[PDB]
Amino acid sequence: SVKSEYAEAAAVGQEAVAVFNTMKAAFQNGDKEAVAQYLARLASLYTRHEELLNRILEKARREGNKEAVTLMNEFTATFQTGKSIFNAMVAAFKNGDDDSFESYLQALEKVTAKGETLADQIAKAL
Ligand SMILES: Cc1cc(CO)c2ccccc2n1
Repeated sequence: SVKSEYAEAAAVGQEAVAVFNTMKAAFQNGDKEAVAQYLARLASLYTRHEELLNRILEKARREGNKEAVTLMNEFTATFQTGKSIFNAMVAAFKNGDDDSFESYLQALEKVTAKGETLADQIAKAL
């Protein structure tokens, strides 16, 4: 169902969460070789999450589930904020700009934490 597909999507989100927090530790430790690898891993995860989310939204639309569509339209808009900040973080790492990397990192955390109440509301709406 769309609901199982959302639980599948949620798990990918939590995996990216887990990797993100291991990457932060590595960055703080200066282990750039680890950071580079975790940034690759997070890119692949977010790319997969984004695609699963699109499929869920399209299915909610085909189902006529107006409330779930409203919530998913907002949730995906927030996701794209995250993706933009993530991409800026990756560029800061490429550039050696640790000040920008720290900034982007904390912003990506706050953006993600905010969007959590909506993430749970979608689960209940589908
Ligand atoms: C993989 C992933 C998961 C979540 C939520 O857990 C996100 C939230 C905002 C932006 C990007 C995100 N990327």
